[PDB]
Amino acid sequence: EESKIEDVDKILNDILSISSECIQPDELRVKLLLKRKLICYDGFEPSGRMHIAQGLLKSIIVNKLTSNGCTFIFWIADWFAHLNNKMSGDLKKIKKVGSYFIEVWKSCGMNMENVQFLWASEEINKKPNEYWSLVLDISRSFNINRMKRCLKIMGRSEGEENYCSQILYPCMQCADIFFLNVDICQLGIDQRKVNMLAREYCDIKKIKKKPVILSHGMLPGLLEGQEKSAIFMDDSESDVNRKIKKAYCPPNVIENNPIYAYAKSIIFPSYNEFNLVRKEKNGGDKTYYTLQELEHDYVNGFIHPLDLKDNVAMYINKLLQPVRDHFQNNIEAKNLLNEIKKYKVT
Amino acid sequence: KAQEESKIEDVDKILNDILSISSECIQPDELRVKLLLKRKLICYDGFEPSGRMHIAQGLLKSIIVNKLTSNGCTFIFWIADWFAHLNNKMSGDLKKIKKVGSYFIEVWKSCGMNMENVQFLWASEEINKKPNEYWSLVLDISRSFNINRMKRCLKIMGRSEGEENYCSQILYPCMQCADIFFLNVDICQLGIDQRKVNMLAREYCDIKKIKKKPVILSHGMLPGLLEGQEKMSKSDENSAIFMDDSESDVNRKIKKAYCPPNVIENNPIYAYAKSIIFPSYNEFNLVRKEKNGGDKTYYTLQELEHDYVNGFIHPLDLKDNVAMYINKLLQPVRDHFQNNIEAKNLLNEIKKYKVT
Ligand SMILES: Nc1ncnc2c1c(OC(F)F)nn2[C@@H]1O[C@H](COS(=O)(=O)NC(=O)[C@@H](N)Cc2ccc(O)cc2)[C@@H](O)[C@H]1O
Ligand SMILES: Nc1ncnc2c1c(OC(F)F)nn2[C@@H]1O[C@H](COS(=O)(=O)NC(=O)[C@@H](N)Cc2ccc(O)cc2)[C@@H](O)[C@H]1O
Ligand SMILES: [Cl-]
Ligand SMILES: [Cl-]
Ligand SMILES: [Mg+2]
Ligand SMILES: [Mg+2]
Repeated sequence: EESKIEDVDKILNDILSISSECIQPDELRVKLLLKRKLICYDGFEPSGRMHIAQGLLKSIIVNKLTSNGCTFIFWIADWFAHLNNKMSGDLKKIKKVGSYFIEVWKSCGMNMENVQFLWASEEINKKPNEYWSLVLDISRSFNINRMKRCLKIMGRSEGEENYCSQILYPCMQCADIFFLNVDICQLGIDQRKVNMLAREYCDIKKIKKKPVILSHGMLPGLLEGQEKSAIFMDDSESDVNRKIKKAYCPPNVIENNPIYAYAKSIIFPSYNEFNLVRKEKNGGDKTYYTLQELEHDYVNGFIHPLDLKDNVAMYINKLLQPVRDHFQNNIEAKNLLNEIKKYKVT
Repeated sequence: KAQEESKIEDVDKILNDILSISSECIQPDELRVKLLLKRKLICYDGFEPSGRMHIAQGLLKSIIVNKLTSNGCTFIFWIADWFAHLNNKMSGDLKKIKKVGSYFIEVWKSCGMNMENVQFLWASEEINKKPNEYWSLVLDISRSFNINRMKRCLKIMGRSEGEENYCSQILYPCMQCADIFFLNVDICQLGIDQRKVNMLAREYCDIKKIKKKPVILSHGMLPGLLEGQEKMSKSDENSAIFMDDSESDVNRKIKKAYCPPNVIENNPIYAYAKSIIFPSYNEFNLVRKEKNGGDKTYYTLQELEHDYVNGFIHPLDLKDNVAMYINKLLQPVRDHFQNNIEAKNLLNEIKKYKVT
């Protein structure tokens, strides 16, 4: 039993280090000690070009989970994007974007057996009685104001026009968790309200198989007053360099620093190091083997923001290269990327 | 002319008697245009299976359906089983709800309706046959209206703002609104308490620039037996005559019913004579002992209204005749549930449920 318990403890510690919040790691240990494959999932509204957090950052946690034997589902939330007034509600364009998402994921670390690309409308229509019965029962269990606390999962707020779709959307997202038999909800922190709703629903219905909530931190925006104007998976080297140099990067400050966050959350996990290239008069080249020294050097002003930007832009361009090469060589992926670049984001 | 004059003449007489069994028709101009089609018009009413059926949903409904089906319409009975589940009927138990729905169909099949142009559709069954079409409608309707506009439809569920409002009370009117388009309904023929969601569907047509808008042909609410009961309902105790009540129960309920002398306002006994008995028989034959003035036949409603308001018809005489005619109209239903052994046990089974 020793070797069986040793690895699970170090698995949990590596998971909790790359995850911002885990609702009860004690339950996660119970599921990690199961003689089966766990079901993890994340969901995505095909609303346009893919954010760097949904591709490069996503591959880091996904490969950590799948390499231990877990299955990770990519929930292509096409009906949710239509419900959330994305892509002018055109479901035809949404499915085009969804196909572009699969091509990006397959070229940035998710061309794997333990990854599944599931379309929301396709899977719901296969078992509609089961899915919609879930949605109905969930709506019967919570009041309006409790459901309006989940408005953040759509990028909305209670200060604007609150449409009935904003009540229906979280009922369906809560239903997906049971419909997909999810063990671990691996979504961003901005999704935790509806994730806490599914656990609350289990207590109401006396369901003992409660999903574990494993939230990953939100990558801040490139500009100043931003916490969630961004790097896209299709940006060329010229675009990444232009966006990084104009980005917000306050000296000695780590919070809401999108440049440091890219180095801490994407670059460092992907390389197990951070090679900072500088001129000698600015401190010279230095190889960082721990985030503790990187944080210390930036807070104390050892790393100037200009030097951090140039290295972050260089690393991001290295990580985006297999994506660029897939879209420049796979002609069917190129035409798919060229077509979705013609859409108005709503 | 020849055929043009005769054709336009029968359309206006079909329009005139349809509006007679109607409390409010949202745009009669639209209804006359609908009748100008050689195809059958699709009308529908929906029912939550939530226990015993009372006469407003059985006797009163058969009169309206017979008038529509004999005038070139097809009528759909929409068994709203999932809606009853969504509204916490029969303790939400979907198995009990489906048995009540089967009991409803047994009553309607023995109410004396022309079954050739009548269909019974289960919501859950039809939705699951075309779930992509149906739920796409629900989703698009939810995108079109805000929560405050949707909460104006709470009365279609018998709900109020003063109580805790669950999300089911937002999804319910979105689904009922979608039913109208899912069934390709030309005429929403429901009670007037349903008009808010019927107005929502017409507003949805204007949002989506849909030119085929449904006609709202609402019927009045049959009042309850006691004074002040504006609507007969099983949620209001002692207010209803049920389709399974015996002659003794009907007589006993009507004798204690509210029937103020010389006034028809808020008079439920007079309402049963007007909305149920008179349209069924096309006359009201008031039977009386010679001690009390002998029999008298009323061929129009005003003749009946005039004799009652001025005191020529005593309340007891009106109550005795209303009880007798209702007992006669319920007789084919009683015959079915006493001769059809399978229907009798079905009635016995649903009466063992607890109403919620
Ligand atoms: N800057 C950032 N940093 C770190 N993580 C980030 C972002 C970011 O930026 C953004 F604003 F564009 N998204 N995410 C994360 O990526 C994923 C998809 O995002 S989404 O398209 O918006 N879908 C939704 O929100 C969900 N309602 C869709 C959904 C629907 C049904 C389900 O059963 C499950 C999910 C979710 O996990 C998000 O948390
Ligand atoms: N006393 C009375 N006099 C005259 N008409 C009366 C009543 C009465 O009494 C009551 F309180 F018990 N109901 N009705 C009328 O009968 C019908 C069913 O009634 S219900 O079971 O409550 N279904 C609902 O309310 C609807 N949400 C169900 C529904 C769901 C989806 C649809 O696509 C369409 C409909 C509707 O037409 C009602 O208006
Ligand atoms: Cl199913
Ligand atoms: Cl379909
Ligand atoms: Mg795969
Ligand atoms: Mg038939």
